[PDB]
Order: sequence, then C-alpha cells, then structure tokens
Amino acid sequence: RFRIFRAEKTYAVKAGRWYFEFEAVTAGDMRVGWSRPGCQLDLELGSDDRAFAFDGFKAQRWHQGNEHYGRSWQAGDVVGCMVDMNEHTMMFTLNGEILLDDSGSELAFKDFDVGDGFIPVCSLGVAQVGRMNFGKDVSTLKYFTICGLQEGYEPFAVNTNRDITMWLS
Ligand SMILES: [K+]
Repeated sequence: RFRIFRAEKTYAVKAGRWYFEFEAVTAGDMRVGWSRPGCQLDLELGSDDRAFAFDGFKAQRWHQGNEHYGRSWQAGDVVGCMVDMNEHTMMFTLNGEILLDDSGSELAFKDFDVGDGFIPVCSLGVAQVGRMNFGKDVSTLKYFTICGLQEGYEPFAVNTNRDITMWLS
C-alpha cells in the first residue's frame, strides 16, 4: 500500500508563510504538499479537498483533481513547498526553480480557504523513497536560501519546536 507521512496535526499553520523541502530519493510515484488537519487521507493525495499536492512523477498539481504543472523530478531532486496563508497561495520549486502552470503563473494553488490550517504531507508509492525536511537544522535545507528565505518564508520546523501548551482554569 501507499505510505502517508504528515506533520503532527497539532502543529497546523493558519497564518504566515511556511516552507519545507521534499527530497525525491527515487523518481517514481510520490506526491507532496499541504494537508488539512485531522482529515483521513485514504484517497490519492489532492484528489479531493483534503490536500493540495504536487505530483512530481507526472508533473501535475492536485486539488479536487489534476492539471499539468511544473515538470517531473529526477532522483535526488528537492522540491520546495511554500504556502502563504495570508495571501492564500502555494508555490513549489524544483531544485530552487519556481514551477509554473500552463498559464505561466507561479501560483500552484490560490484563493483557498484557510479552514483549520495546513500541515506538510507526502505520499510514497510502492518502493518509493522520499524525505520531508522541515528544517529544524536550517542548514540542512538545500534550496531555502535560493528561493524561500528572501521571500519571507519560515521553515516549518519553526512551528514544531514548542511542545507545551497553556490554558487558564
Ligand atoms: K515537537
């Protein structure tokens, strides 16, 4: 079966600009993007409203269906995943280069509802190897300084270092 990896749902982002990387170690059937929290992702990623995904196998963008977008990865390529939760846009880079849809737009997805926010997600097909890097050690990100850093995006790990919550009785 397919393996779905997702950030812990308690770390979903509802504002700000966020970045993570996905290394396609193999070059086959994998998808990577942003998932709504607490939803069940038993379907193919982004076939419904539960996620927004880049399919680097077939060069498609997936949200409530598919359209051509970007280009396919080669083994060892790194996808950068960016979400601006205030402008309601998502962008992807492949080895630092911004991917475009057929209209020439860099907005992979736009005008989406914030809802309960988003967490990084990826799906790996049979025998596929793909690694999400949230950048806890920012120096392990490969393309953040090329595209992401100057644009004001924060590594997703910045939102996951806190492990304590507080409330008033
Ligand atoms: K943590």
